[PDB]
Amino acid sequence: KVFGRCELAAAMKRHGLDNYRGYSLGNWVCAAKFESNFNTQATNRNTDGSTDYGILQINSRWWCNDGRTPGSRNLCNIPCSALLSSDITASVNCAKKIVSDGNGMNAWVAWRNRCKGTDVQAWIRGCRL
Ligand SMILES: [Cl-]
Ligand SMILES: [Cl-]
Ligand code: NA
Repeated sequence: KVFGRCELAAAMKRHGLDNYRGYSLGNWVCAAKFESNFNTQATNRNTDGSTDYGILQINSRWWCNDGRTPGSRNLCNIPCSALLSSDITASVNCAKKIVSDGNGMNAWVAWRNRCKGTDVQAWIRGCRL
């Protein structure tokens, strides 16, 4: 599914991501925008051969299982394929474990280089939340 910007903010909020670990909702929407262009089916191979899946481009080296990333972990205990679903539940629950891991949202390269320190509230501006 390709979410609409406010439609994504709403699902994120309903799923408890707004100010999760101190990150306002706009930070999450901004990250999804640059990681996946709000597309739950987005997949991108990384240099190390691991792959990033879903709206929040969660990586197979540590978080989900895809059967083709040697030496990797599956810390969210789920098939990477479940991160491509129309329903973002699995991706949110997993993003919550990632962001609690110590480096906060800096775990998302796109958030650090394109959202961090920018006007992220702009991403939820105009949305009925
Ligand atoms: Cl694997
Ligand atoms: Cl933090
Ligand atoms: Na894995």
